Amino acid sequence: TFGAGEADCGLRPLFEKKQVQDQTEKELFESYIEGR
Amino acid sequence: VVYTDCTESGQNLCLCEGSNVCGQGNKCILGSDGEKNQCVTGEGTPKPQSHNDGDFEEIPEEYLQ
Amino acid sequence: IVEGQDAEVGLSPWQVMLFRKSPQELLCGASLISDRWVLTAAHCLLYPPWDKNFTVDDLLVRIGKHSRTRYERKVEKISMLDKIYIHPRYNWKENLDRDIALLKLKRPIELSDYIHPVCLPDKQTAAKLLHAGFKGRVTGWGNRRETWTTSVAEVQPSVLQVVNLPLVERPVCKASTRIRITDNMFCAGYKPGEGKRGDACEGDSGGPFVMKSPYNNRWYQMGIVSWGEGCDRDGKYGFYTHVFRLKKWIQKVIDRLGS
Repeated sequence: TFGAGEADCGLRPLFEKKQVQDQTEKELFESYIEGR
Repeated sequence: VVYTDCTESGQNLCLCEGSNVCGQGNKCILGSDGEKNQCVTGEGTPKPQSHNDGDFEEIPEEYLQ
Repeated sequence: IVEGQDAEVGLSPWQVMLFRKSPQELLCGASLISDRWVLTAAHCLLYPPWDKNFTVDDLLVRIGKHSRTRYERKVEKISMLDKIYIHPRYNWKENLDRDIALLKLKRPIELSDYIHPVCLPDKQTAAKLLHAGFKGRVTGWGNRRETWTTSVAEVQPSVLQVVNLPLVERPVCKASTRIRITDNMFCAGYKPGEGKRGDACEGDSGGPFVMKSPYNNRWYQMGIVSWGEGCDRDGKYGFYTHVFRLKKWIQKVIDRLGS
């Protein structure tokens, strides 16, 4: 039961964690908001 | 795996008839000058591979061996 | 990654590197979920046709790495594996069906600004998230082209690279290739006249294909970089293992002390 399913999963210590966005990141949510 | 162009006839698992892998149990017959490639059936030898890279900095001695 | 871009540091905390322990060379990418677990694509470990079967003994994991080649003493962490789990039914003698495998760290590594685990989808953020058109992300230190053409644009990046890709629709995936497509695989790339482009490539293999969530704020690992019918090939796309569809076998090997 080594876990792998951590509670602090995919929260980027620098980006999210610091409140800071990533360079191209808008791109991905621009996908979701023009839809399908 | 990424599949690429067949360089020799006989070759098994390669991009033979256009950008279409020639699966196992198939042989890529390399067309000569201005002749078309033909993935025909027969057993044939797969391409080479198990690559990537050439200049990896020295890592802490014992890890490797 | 074919026509991506150098990644920022910390852009991919969970992007590991499978390192053949000598011969000196990068074998593949993998993701990092526990702090003692790793997730890669089967074939990187067992690929019978390429005289591929590897051992704990033959490869090292490196986490929180940026340079492809530089050893990064203060940054990265090399870990010796312990176990190597492959999928009870991994099909290389066809389509690379359910080409997934879990590695195990010979210790729990300690997280850093450079190391963070990635999420594994949930019927909530998988069902809501797997809608074709939606841009995913791929990272890798593989080739920037296909070199059996004698490759200019010397195909090896010196830093980790990133391309974002839309998810394409099943119907269109099958029309691409002659190979049989399974449920256990989704494809992702640009239709052939989209202007934008990009694809994974040689040695990008069994690497992350993540999607961030707007609902919660996590990076999710949707698929694994499985196989290609020529990287960034026109009117061609890239196949990814489906993680959600296997989230379940994974479960049964972590516990296993459990049942």
